[PDB]
Amino acid sequence: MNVTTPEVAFREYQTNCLASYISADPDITPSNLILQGYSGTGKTYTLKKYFNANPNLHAVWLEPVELVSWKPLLQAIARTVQYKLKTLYPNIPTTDYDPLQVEEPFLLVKTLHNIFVQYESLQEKTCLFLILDGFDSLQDLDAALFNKYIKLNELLPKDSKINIKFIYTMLETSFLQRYSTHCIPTVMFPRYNVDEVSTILVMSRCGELMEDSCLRKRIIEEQITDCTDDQFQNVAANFIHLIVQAFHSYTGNDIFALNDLIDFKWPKYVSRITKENIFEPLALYKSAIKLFLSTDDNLQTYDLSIISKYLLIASYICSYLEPRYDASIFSRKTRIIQGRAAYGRRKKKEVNPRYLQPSLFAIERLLAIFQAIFPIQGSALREESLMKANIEVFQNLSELHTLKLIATTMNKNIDYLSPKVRWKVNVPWEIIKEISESVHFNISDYFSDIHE
Amino acid sequence: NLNRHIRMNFETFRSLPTLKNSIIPLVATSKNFGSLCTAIKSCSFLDIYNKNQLSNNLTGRLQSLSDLELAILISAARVALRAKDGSFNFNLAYAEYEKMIKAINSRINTIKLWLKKDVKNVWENLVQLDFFTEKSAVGLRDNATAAFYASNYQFQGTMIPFDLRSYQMQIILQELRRIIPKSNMYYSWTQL
Amino acid sequence: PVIRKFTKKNVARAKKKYTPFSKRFKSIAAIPDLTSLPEFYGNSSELMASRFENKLKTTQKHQIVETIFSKVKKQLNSSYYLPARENEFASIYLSAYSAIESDSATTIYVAGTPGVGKTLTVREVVKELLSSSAQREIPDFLYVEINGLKMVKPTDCYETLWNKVSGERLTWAASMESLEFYFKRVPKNKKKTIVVLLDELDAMVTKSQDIMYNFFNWTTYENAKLIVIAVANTMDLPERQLGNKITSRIGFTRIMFTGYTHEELKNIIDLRLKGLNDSFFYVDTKTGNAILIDVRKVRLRMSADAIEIASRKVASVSGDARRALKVCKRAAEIAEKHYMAKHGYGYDGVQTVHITHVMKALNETLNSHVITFMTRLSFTAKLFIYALLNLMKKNGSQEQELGDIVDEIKLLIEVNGSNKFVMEIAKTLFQQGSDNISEQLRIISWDFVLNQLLDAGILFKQTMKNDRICCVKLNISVEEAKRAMNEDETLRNL
DNA sequence: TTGAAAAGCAAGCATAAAAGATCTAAACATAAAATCTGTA
DNA sequence: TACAGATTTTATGTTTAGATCTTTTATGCTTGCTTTTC
Ligand SMILES: Nc1ncnc2c1ncn2[C@@H]1O[C@H](COP(=O)(O)OP(=O)(O)OP(O)(O)=S)[C@@H](O)[C@H]1O
Ligand SMILES: Nc1ncnc2c1ncn2[C@@H]1O[C@H](COP(=O)(O)OP(=O)(O)OP(O)(O)=S)[C@@H](O)[C@H]1O
Ligand SMILES: [Mg+2]
Ligand SMILES: [Mg+2]
Repeated sequence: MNVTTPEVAFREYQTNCLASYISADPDITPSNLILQGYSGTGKTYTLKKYFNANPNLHAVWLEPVELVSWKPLLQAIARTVQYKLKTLYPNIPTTDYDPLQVEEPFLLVKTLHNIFVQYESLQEKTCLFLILDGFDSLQDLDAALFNKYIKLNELLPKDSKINIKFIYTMLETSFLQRYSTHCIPTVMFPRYNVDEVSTILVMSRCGELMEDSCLRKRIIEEQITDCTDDQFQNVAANFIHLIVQAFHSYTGNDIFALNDLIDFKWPKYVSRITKENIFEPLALYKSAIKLFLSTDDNLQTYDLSIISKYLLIASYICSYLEPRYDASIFSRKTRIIQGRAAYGRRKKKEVNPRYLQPSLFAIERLLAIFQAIFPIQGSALREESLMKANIEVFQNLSELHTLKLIATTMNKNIDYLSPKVRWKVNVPWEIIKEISESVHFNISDYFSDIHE
Repeated sequence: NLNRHIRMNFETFRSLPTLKNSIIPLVATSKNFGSLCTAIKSCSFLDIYNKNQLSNNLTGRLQSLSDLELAILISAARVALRAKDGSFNFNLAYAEYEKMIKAINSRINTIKLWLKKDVKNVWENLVQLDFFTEKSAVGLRDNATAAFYASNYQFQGTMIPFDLRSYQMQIILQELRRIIPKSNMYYSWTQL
Repeated sequence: PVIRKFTKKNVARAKKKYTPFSKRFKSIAAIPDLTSLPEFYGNSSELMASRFENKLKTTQKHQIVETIFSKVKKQLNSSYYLPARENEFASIYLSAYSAIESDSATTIYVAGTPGVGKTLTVREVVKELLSSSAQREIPDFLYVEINGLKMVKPTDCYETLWNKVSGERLTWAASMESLEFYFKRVPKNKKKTIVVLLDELDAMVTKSQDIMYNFFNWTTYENAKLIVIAVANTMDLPERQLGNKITSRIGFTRIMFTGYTHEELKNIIDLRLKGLNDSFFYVDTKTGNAILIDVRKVRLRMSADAIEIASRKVASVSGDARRALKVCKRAAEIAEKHYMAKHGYGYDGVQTVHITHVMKALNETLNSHVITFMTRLSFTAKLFIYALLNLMKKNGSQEQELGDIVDEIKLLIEVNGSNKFVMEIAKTLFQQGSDNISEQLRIISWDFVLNQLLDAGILFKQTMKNDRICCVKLNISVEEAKRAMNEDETLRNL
C-alpha cells in the first residue's frame, strides 16, 4: 500500500508478509498477529528493522519475561500506554490515572476506555501497536491467559480515534497449536541452515573483531603488514570459518553458542600468529591446532572425613547390590557351631545395574556393611578390634544426609526415627570411583563380577 | 487452480476464514495490475504460504539437525523401542551410540566418537526442541489455580541427577525410517 | 512513612454502624412504644421507588402494529383464581390466621419441585390476609420478603430484616444481636406481628446451619410474634441439617406440593385463554392491526386437541406449568410468523393454530442435534471418528491412545489404495497438492479437527505434555457415532 | 560319590508404598468507617 | 468541653505448613523344581 519494505538477509518472505499485514490504516489491519520461531531464529531483529524503516508507525515494546505474572503485565500495559500517548501528543490536556489501580482484567478495560476517551479531538483515526515480545516466556503460565488477550479487542470502544492492535512473538509449537481454531494470521520463522549461520556470523562479528586491542598489540610487537584492512578481514573470516567447521557438529545451528566460542578462542589464536605465517593460512592453522580439538567449556574431589568417606562407599554398595548375595562377599571368620555359608550367584547379570535408578535399603544394613568394609583399627583380651557405631558415626551420617548426598522417602518434615523410612544414594559412578581411589579401596572388584 | 485450492480447503479445513487469511497477502503483495492478474491466474503464492505454514511441525525440524544430533536421536529411539514402557535415559543412549559408532568404524573415513561431556550439550539441545519429554509430566494446567498449586511443589524429577532422569520418546523408529532419505549413512541403523 | 508490602487501592466500604440495639434505650422499662415511631415498621418511607424510576423512559410510539396473535402471546406469559391449589391454600391460610389472631409465633415449611406454584399461592395467601386485616378483623401486621438467590453474601439476610423493621443500617453481626434482643425482651404491648417469607432456603444453609437455626428458633420465644414461612425443594432438609431432637422441639407445620397432572395443566391453559378464544376481531388489510370487538371481521380459534396433547406431553415428563405455557406461546409465535410471512406484513377467514404447530414446537425441545452436526462435518473429522470407532471395536477399552489413532489412520489410507476417491485424495491429504512439501507425519489439518471435535463437547482428552500417549474418549455413547458414520457414502463403502 | 539337606531359580499373586493431584486453615499483612479519650 | 488524636470493629488479600484420596509400579508369599555341597 504505502509502506516501505526493508532488506533483510535471509528473511525475504517474512518481511513481505509483515509489510502486507501491519500498516497505518486501522480499516485494513488484523487485530492480532503471531510470529513463531525457536531460539535464535531472527524475529525481534526483523520486527525492529521493519519498525525502524517506517517512522510513521507507532509502537510500544514490552518484554513479559521480566514481569513474571499477569497483574504486573496489566499494570505495565496501563502505564506504558499512558506514557507513549503523552509523549506523542503534548498539546492535549489530560489527567493521570494510577497504574496500580489495575488489579483485574475488567479494570484494565475500564482504565483503557477512560484513557482513550480524552483523545477524541484528533483529526483521523490512528492505530497504536502493542508488541508483547515473548508471551510464551511467562514463568507461571496456564492455558487461559491468551483467551483473554484475544477477546480484549471487543469490549473497547468501536468508534474511538485511538485503536490498539496486539503483536505476539511465540516460541513453542505445542502451545500455539492449542489455539489453532481461532484462525489468527501467523508468520513462522524456520530455523537456519549452516551456510546462512556462517554468513550471518561473519557479517556480524567481522568488523568488531579487528578493532580489538590484542591484535593491535600483536602487530605493533611485529613488523609491517601492507594491505592492512583486506588482510585483517581475510584473517577474521578464516578464523570464523575454521571455528564453524570445527564445532558445528557440537553447537548445532545455534548462533549464541558459536558467538560465545568465538570470543572464548580469540585471545589465544591472535597470540599464536607471527610474521612468517601472517600471509600463510595453512602454516598458521598447523601452529594453532591445539585450540580446535577440545571444546573446554568447563570452569581429591571432596574434602570429607575418613568415616564419611567409607560411609558413602558402604551406602553405594548397599544401594547397588542385592541382599541375598551379601553373605557370600563379607563372611570372613571361623565357626564353632556347624554351619554353611551361602553358595552365591550362578549367572552374571547382563544389564550393568549401575545404569538404573538406585534401590532402597535400611539403616541397619548400612551400618553392618560399613562395619564389614571399614579398615581394621590401629594381651589382646581387651582389644575390641572391630569399629563400633559411636556418636560421631551417627553425626557424620546426618551430615551426609543434609548435604543431599543421601536421600530418603521425600516428604515434608521427615522423622528419622520410624521403621517406614528408607534411604538411597545420589552420586554418580565417577564421584564414588574417585572417592574409593582416594582412600585405596578397590570398589570395582565388587562390581566387575556381575558386569564390568 | 483457484477451484482446486477451494476444493482442497473444502475436503480438509472447510472454513472461509482460513482461505481469507491465505488470500490476503496474495492481493496485498502484488505491485502492478498485470502481476495481480497473473497471480490470480496461477495461484503460485498459495503453495508458498502452505509450505511455510508447515515449516515448524514435527517433520519440519527433523530436516535441520546436524549429524551428531541425528545419530543421538536414532540411538535414543532404538533404546526406547526395546524397553517395556518406552522409558530410557542418557547412559543407555550413549552406550548404544558408542556401539553403533564402533560397528560403523569396524565395518569400513573414520567417524569421530564424541565424548560424554560434548554429548551432554546435544542432549540438552534435543530436549529443548521438544523431541523428548519427562517420564510422566503434565504440560500446562487448565486454569490459574491449578498452576499456582503446582508451582509450590518440588517435583522429584528436579532432584535426581542428570544421568538418571527417565525420558520418553515422541517420534517412533518407524517414522524415522519413513522420513530419513536412503542416501544417509545412518539409514541402515533405523530398523532392528 | 512506611513501605507497604502490597496495596489494596480498590476497597469500598458502606456506612453502617456497629452498636447493637440492646444499648440504645437503656433499661428495658425505658423502651417507648415502637408502633408510633415514624421510623419503625416502615411508617413513613415511600420514596425509594421514585429515586430510580423515570430513568428508563422515552417519548415516542410510531403506531406499533398489533397483529391478532400478539394478544394471545401477551396473555400467555408467566406474569399475567387458583384452579387446582385449594387444599394447600386453605391449610396455610388457616395456620397463619390462627397465628395472627391469638398473637403467637409459628413456622410453616413448604417443600416441592420447580414450577408447581408454591410462591404464587403463598403470595395470594398474604394478599388475602392483608385485605382481611385492612377490613379491621385482625390486628395489622408487616410483610417482609427475603430471597436466597438475590443476595451476594449469604449472611445479608439479617441486616435486611432489621432494615425493614427499624430503619437503621447496621452490619450483619450487630443486626443478629439486635434482632435477638428485639424478639426476646421487647414486651408484647409495644410490637407488631411480622410475616417473613424466607425463600430458596437451600441456598442459605450451605456452610453452616446458623441462619436456619436462628430463624426457626426465634419462633419459640413467648414475647416474639413471628410467623415464618419457608419454601424449599427437598422435603426432609431440616432433618439433614439441624437434627431430629431440635426439629422435634421446634415443632413446625409441614406441607408437600406434588406435581401437576394432564387435567389440571389443561385447565390452567384453558383458564388463561377465556375471552380471546372463539372471539371476533376487526383487522385492517393494509397494515394488519387488530382490534377486539377497508376492514375485515375474523375469528381466532385454538384446537382443544393441541392443548390436550401439549398438556399430556408436558405433565408426563416433569409436571411444570411454565414449560407448558412456553410451548403454547411458541406454537402461537410460529403461527404468527407464518401468517405475517404469507401476507407480507411487517413491524411498525378463520385464523387458527393446528396440532401441527404445537407438534413442531414440542419436537424442538426433545430432539438432539448431534447426528445432524456430524452428518455435515469435514472428511478428516469423519476419518478421525471412524478410526476411533475401529480401535474401540478391537480393544474394547473405551479410552484410546492418540498414536494408535494416527497409526490406524495411516493403515486405513495405505490399505485401501485402489478406490478412486481415496486414490486421488492421498496427495491432498499428505502433501497438500504441491511437489515442494515433504511427506507429512500426521495429516493435513490434524490439530484443527482435533480441537474442533474437542470444543463442541464430543471428545474428552486428559492433560499430558507427551502428545503420543495422551488418552481420548467419546462422550456421546457409541450408537450415535455409528449412525453418523453409516449415513456417509465413501466411509460406508470402504 | 550322595542324596539329604540347604541354597537357588521361577511363575502366579496379593498388597503395601511411592508420586502427585486437589484442597483447607494458620500465619502474615493492609485499610476505611466508627468509637473511645484526654483537655479549650 | 469539646474534637484532633489514638484505638477498635468489620472486611479481604498474600504466602506458608499440613492432610486426604487416586493411579501406577515395586515388594514379598506361595508352589514346584533342581544345583550345590559334603
Ligand atoms: N537475518 C539476519 N541478518 C543478519 N543478522 C541476523 C539475522 N538474523 C539474526 N541476525 C543476528 O543474529 C542475532 C540473533 O538474535 P535475534 O535474531 O534477535 O534472536 P531472536 O530470534 O530474537 O531470539 P529469541 O527468540 O528472542 S531467544 C541478531 O541480533 C543479529 O545480530
Ligand atoms: N394454579 C395455577 N394457576 C395459574 N398459574 C399457575 C398455577 N400454578 C402455577 N402457575 C404458573 O406458575 C408460574 C411460576 O410461578 P411458581 O410456580 O410460583 O414458581 P415457583 O413454584 O416458585 O418455582 P421455583 O421457584 O422454581 S420452586 C406462575 O407465573 C404461573 O403462571
Ligand atoms: Mg527476541
Ligand atoms: Mg419462587
